[PDB]
Amino acid sequence: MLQPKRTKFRKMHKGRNRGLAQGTDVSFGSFGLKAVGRGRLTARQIEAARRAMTRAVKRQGKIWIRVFPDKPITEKPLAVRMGKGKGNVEYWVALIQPGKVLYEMDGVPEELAREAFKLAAAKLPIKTTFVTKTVM
Amino acid sequence: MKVRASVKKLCRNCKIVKRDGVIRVICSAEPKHKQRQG
Amino acid sequence: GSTRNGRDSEAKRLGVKRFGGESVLAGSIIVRQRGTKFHAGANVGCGRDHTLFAKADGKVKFEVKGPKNRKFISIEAE
RNA sequence: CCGAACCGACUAAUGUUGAAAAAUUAGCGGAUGACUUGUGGCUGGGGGUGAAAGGCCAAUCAAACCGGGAGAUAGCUGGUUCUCCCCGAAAGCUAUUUAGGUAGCGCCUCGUGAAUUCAUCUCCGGGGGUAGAGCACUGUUUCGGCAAGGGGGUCAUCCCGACUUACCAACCCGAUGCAAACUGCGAAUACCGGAGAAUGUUAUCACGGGAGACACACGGCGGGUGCUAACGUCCGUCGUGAAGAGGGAAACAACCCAGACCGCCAGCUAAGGUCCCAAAGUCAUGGUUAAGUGGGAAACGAUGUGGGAAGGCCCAGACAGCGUCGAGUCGGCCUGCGCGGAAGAUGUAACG
RNA sequence: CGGGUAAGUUCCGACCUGCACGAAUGGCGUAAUGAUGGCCAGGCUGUCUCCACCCGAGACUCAGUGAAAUUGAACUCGCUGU
RNA sequence: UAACGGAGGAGCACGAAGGUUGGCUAAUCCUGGUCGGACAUCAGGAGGUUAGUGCAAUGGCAUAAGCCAGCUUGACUGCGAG
RNA sequence: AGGUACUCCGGGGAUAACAGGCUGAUACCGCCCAAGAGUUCAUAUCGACGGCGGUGUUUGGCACCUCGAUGUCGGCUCAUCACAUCCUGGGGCUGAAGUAGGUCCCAAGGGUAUGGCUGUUCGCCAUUUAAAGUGGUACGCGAGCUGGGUUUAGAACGUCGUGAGACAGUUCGGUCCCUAUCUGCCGUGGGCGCUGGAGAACUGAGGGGGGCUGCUCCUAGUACGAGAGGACCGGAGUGGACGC
Ligand SMILES: [K+]
Ligand SMILES: [K+]
Ligand SMILES: [K+]
Ligand SMILES: [K+]
Ligand SMILES: [K+]
Ligand SMILES: [K+]
Ligand SMILES: [K+]
Ligand SMILES: [K+]
Ligand SMILES: [K+]
Ligand SMILES: [K+]
Ligand SMILES: [K+]
Ligand SMILES: [K+]
Ligand SMILES: [K+]
Ligand SMILES: [K+]
Ligand SMILES: [K+]
Ligand SMILES: [K+]
Ligand SMILES: [K+]
Ligand SMILES: [K+]
Ligand SMILES: [K+]
Ligand SMILES: [K+]
Ligand SMILES: [K+]
Ligand SMILES: [K+]
Ligand SMILES: [K+]
Ligand SMILES: [K+]
Ligand SMILES: [K+]
Ligand SMILES: [K+]
Ligand SMILES: [K+]
Ligand SMILES: [K+]
Ligand SMILES: [K+]
Ligand SMILES: [K+]
Ligand SMILES: [K+]
Ligand SMILES: [K+]
Ligand SMILES: [K+]
Ligand SMILES: [K+]
Ligand SMILES: [K+]
Ligand SMILES: [K+]
Ligand SMILES: [Mg+2]
Ligand SMILES: [Mg+2]
Ligand SMILES: [Mg+2]
Ligand SMILES: [Mg+2]
Ligand SMILES: [Mg+2]
Ligand SMILES: [Mg+2]
Ligand SMILES: [Mg+2]
Ligand SMILES: [Mg+2]
Ligand SMILES: [Mg+2]
Ligand SMILES: [Mg+2]
Ligand SMILES: [Mg+2]
Ligand SMILES: [Mg+2]
Ligand SMILES: [Mg+2]
Ligand SMILES: [Mg+2]
Ligand SMILES: [Mg+2]
Ligand SMILES: [Mg+2]
Ligand SMILES: [Mg+2]
Ligand SMILES: [Mg+2]
Ligand SMILES: [Mg+2]
Ligand SMILES: [Mg+2]
Ligand SMILES: [Mg+2]
Ligand SMILES: [Mg+2]
Ligand SMILES: [Mg+2]
Ligand SMILES: [Mg+2]
Ligand SMILES: [Mg+2]
Ligand SMILES: [Mg+2]
Ligand SMILES: [Mg+2]
Ligand SMILES: [Mg+2]
Ligand SMILES: [Mg+2]
Ligand SMILES: [Mg+2]
Ligand SMILES: [Mg+2]
Ligand SMILES: [Mg+2]
Ligand SMILES: [Mg+2]
Ligand SMILES: [Mg+2]
Ligand SMILES: [Mg+2]
Ligand SMILES: [Mg+2]
Ligand SMILES: [Mg+2]
Ligand SMILES: [Mg+2]
Ligand SMILES: [Mg+2]
Ligand SMILES: [Mg+2]
Ligand SMILES: [Mg+2]
Ligand SMILES: [Mg+2]
Ligand SMILES: [Mg+2]
Ligand SMILES: [Mg+2]
Ligand SMILES: [Mg+2]
Ligand SMILES: [Mg+2]
Ligand SMILES: [Mg+2]
Ligand SMILES: [Mg+2]
Ligand SMILES: [Mg+2]
Ligand SMILES: [Mg+2]
Ligand SMILES: [Mg+2]
Ligand SMILES: [Mg+2]
Ligand SMILES: [Mg+2]
Ligand SMILES: [Mg+2]
Ligand SMILES: [Mg+2]
Ligand SMILES: [Mg+2]
Ligand SMILES: [Mg+2]
Ligand SMILES: [Mg+2]
Ligand SMILES: [Mg+2]
Ligand SMILES: [Mg+2]
Ligand SMILES: [Mg+2]
Ligand SMILES: [Mg+2]
Ligand SMILES: [Mg+2]
Ligand SMILES: [Mg+2]
Ligand SMILES: [Mg+2]
Ligand SMILES: [Mg+2]
Ligand SMILES: [Mg+2]
Ligand SMILES: [Mg+2]
Ligand SMILES: [Mg+2]
Ligand SMILES: [Mg+2]
Ligand SMILES: [Mg+2]
Ligand SMILES: [Zn+2]
Repeated sequence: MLQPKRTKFRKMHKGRNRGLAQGTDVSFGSFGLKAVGRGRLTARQIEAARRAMTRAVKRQGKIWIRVFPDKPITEKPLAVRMGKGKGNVEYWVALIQPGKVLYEMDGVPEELAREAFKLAAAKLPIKTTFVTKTVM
Repeated sequence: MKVRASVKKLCRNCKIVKRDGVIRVICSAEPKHKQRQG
Repeated sequence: GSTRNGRDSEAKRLGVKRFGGESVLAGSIIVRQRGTKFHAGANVGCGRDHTLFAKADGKVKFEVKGPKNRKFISIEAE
């Protein structure tokens, strides 16, 4: 479960999630799993998809995770009223915009990369698509 | 019969067929593979 | 529970009071600032809290000058 | 001690606009005693009396009743009576033993006075650090390279050290992201100032008479909070309701169209509509859908069906069927409309 | 834990881990007494299984007398929605 | 420009830590050097403010507002266009 | 500086407790992916790490309705609907030999315990049953009954407090009103209509009631099975509960 080792501040404004992604090319491997939709990826989701990916290729090749969950999310406990300060940090997310390459793979055939990425996408709350490296 | 939202070919002998507006999987080899979408 | 925050200070109404081209009388405050984001040019003084004020009547003029590309405010006699 | 009179009042039913403002009926306790009863007397209201329940003191008791101070006070609730004409708010800021009160200011009205005073647009002069972007800085982040060093070991071991890494690797170099409290960049708008025309019943400013108001609501946009929950909550800004009728959205303050001086059995339009209820096209032309989809919903599933650009194989005979057979075949991509996924309580009931 | 019951969050007897008993704002016992609180049994039964019939007083009809609370105005239906 | 929104501080200090004149320039690391070590003082180099600021944070600061020294009391009184 | 449950007045649904509403985090019920378990075998049956919905049933959030009053928990009486089905009916798959099960689909016609304890709802226990369903209806039902519990005034214990007093701690005691106008519902008449009047017998648009099930025997100790055991389908009899 990824999570910043330390941060300047404990809590963060909700913010919004507009725009298209930066980092839309396969930059490290040969195959990538790219986001088509918009949303949040929790650290548990990122890790559940990593495990499914890694078991499918029998821990061969190499896998990059291009996203990191650096945004803390707070929640108010059950049976607590409104007010009395911001809630407690409960988990961490990465904000995803369309076009974001989420994972990359190398050192395996394309057919196996497609199958491994399919099993991973089934763990994620956002629609995705399989991409390959381009020369330009 | 398996009643699922996701019905698929489970072996090379499974066949997809649509009967009266319902997607079904019928298999000549394995009765366990019979499915209907629902 | 309760919060350990909840404090703030009153707003200080800093900023530019007379913009470029405005005609001012001597003594008029042109900008209030913490430290010298703007520097005093011709016919402008710098107060003890770094307020820039007109030392003559005329028109406000902003310009970037010098080796550090610093911003200066001067008064053009009109 | 048992049990009538007499004195009580434990249980039940009735009664509850009663026969009764505490009873009746059937049962119940005491019944020679700290008993019960007649007549008369005494104790007086912060006072009496009390085998003590704040009990009782004339159907009244945590301070009786009557009269007076007296029209106590009531920042609270209610109510406030004839007509027409003109204008027309606010539900904010600051302070408050203040928060549903009040005061000054803002906003309304009436009056007087004074400047091309004010607004819109165009052009000119300005500051900016938001959106976006970026990663030198502050932090955070992944991969590779280099590697001080560190650790784990093989010897050596007095001091040395010699090697080796499951190794960890900072620094630096290259590549990838992230930030409300990061910025070597940086808009649109908004705002301040100047100039110019046209338009506007001075729309601006000052002073003076009179206020009301200081519970706001929903909708759009930018946000904090909450669960990017709430017809939730807290700001900014615009609109409407409030204080605004008419037409539309079946019905529906706050949405869409639009601002009702009065009369008309005239005409043109807006939003929204034109088969019948119900005013107006059963209009014209070309397509799509077969689900009553239209007229409720997701991940995901599928030879539904329309369109498009490529590709593989194929009369040197493909694909399916069983060497035969003789004309197409296969599966990706993108895209339009549909299908499953789809269970709720009075009655169809998710096109009025 | 034991007893009682086919079955017992109550009851009785114990144990002591007394949240938070305890010695005249008394401790522990106690015959007798109590319209006092809890539990068990015999008798008894319309309490109940499960109600039936009957006798009276009302209710109902006729004659006489004759109230009440309440009440913006009513030509005062169901459903589903708003 | 609000919230029982997110984070930190103050209720002082200083007759010099104030005035002025003259002068000066940081952190960190590397190399060599008695005791001396990761880190003392010395020398050179790299570096270029990554330091400093009486105390939070922000905006500033090299002409320094940072560091050192001499002389000093302008930490003056009355006023004040704007 | 405190207490008031001995209490009192003026106000507020500007503001809480009940029920409604909005919401759906939580809860419950579906589904998607398939790590694995299952000798082998992901999918008979379970389904880790994660993903997507539905309901409005839980615990909550909000404070929109009611503070010139919308009576509470449980029991009793009487119900009515939904279906996510407890029984009975129909079916697919099974790691289904049979008997008996597991799981999923269809199905709401009818049916769906009595007792001991406790105020209980619940729960545990005893003994039944084909079964002893899950929810909605102001957590259905007090102008229908009860009043054991909660929640006035009396009293006591433990505990807290100097004290008055206090405690979703405990303990004993403690007033439940209403003659029905309207809607609704169960019954029962009067009026007029239906086209001359009258006495009868009808047709049947439409509406309502009813719809449960055990055990034994035969088939047959047959099919099935190594045995143990033991059927489908079909037929006969006799009961329980309910109704006339
Ligand atoms: K006497
Ligand atoms: K007294
Ligand atoms: K009297
Ligand atoms: K008195
Ligand atoms: K005021
Ligand atoms: K005025
Ligand atoms: K003009
Ligand atoms: K401008
Ligand atoms: K950076
Ligand atoms: K707004
Ligand atoms: K208006
Ligand atoms: K339809
Ligand atoms: K005493
Ligand atoms: K004694
Ligand atoms: K007694
Ligand atoms: K006794
Ligand atoms: K000095
Ligand atoms: K000096
Ligand atoms: K008091
Ligand atoms: K009391
Ligand atoms: K939901
Ligand atoms: K919902
Ligand atoms: K589902
Ligand atoms: K109320
Ligand atoms: K029910
Ligand atoms: K069944
Ligand atoms: K079955
Ligand atoms: K049924
Ligand atoms: K009981
Ligand atoms: K219980
Ligand atoms: K209720
Ligand atoms: K009652
Ligand atoms: K009740
Ligand atoms: K009622
Ligand atoms: K009525
Ligand atoms: K029927
Ligand atoms: Mg933003
Ligand atoms: Mg400030
Ligand atoms: Mg007495
Ligand atoms: Mg008597
Ligand atoms: Mg006696
Ligand atoms: Mg006696
Ligand atoms: Mg007196
Ligand atoms: Mg008392
Ligand atoms: Mg009296
Ligand atoms: Mg008094
Ligand atoms: Mg007086
Ligand atoms: Mg008076
Ligand atoms: Mg007007
Ligand atoms: Mg004060
Ligand atoms: Mg008030
Ligand atoms: Mg940005
Ligand atoms: Mg202008
Ligand atoms: Mg106020
Ligand atoms: Mg206000
Ligand atoms: Mg407001
Ligand atoms: Mg908004
Ligand atoms: Mg908001
Ligand atoms: Mg609101
Ligand atoms: Mg909202
Ligand atoms: Mg008003
Ligand atoms: Mg209107
Ligand atoms: Mg209208
Ligand atoms: Mg209308
Ligand atoms: Mg016309
Ligand atoms: Mg018409
Ligand atoms: Mg539809
Ligand atoms: Mg669909
Ligand atoms: Mg229905
Ligand atoms: Mg026991
Ligand atoms: Mg027992
Ligand atoms: Mg005992
Ligand atoms: Mg004691
Ligand atoms: Mg004691
Ligand atoms: Mg003693
Ligand atoms: Mg004592
Ligand atoms: Mg004592
Ligand atoms: Mg005693
Ligand atoms: Mg006695
Ligand atoms: Mg009569
Ligand atoms: Mg404001
Ligand atoms: Mg404000
Ligand atoms: Mg100097
Ligand atoms: Mg100095
Ligand atoms: Mg008491
Ligand atoms: Mg009162
Ligand atoms: Mg509520
Ligand atoms: Mg609720
Ligand atoms: Mg309210
Ligand atoms: Mg509100
Ligand atoms: Mg209500
Ligand atoms: Mg009323
Ligand atoms: Mg009522
Ligand atoms: Mg069903
Ligand atoms: Mg039916
Ligand atoms: Mg039938
Ligand atoms: Mg008994
Ligand atoms: Mg009992
Ligand atoms: Mg109820
Ligand atoms: Mg119920
Ligand atoms: Mg009732
Ligand atoms: Mg009654
Ligand atoms: Mg009681
Ligand atoms: Mg009593
Ligand atoms: Mg009653
Ligand atoms: Mg008749
Ligand atoms: Mg029927
Ligand atoms: Zn198959």
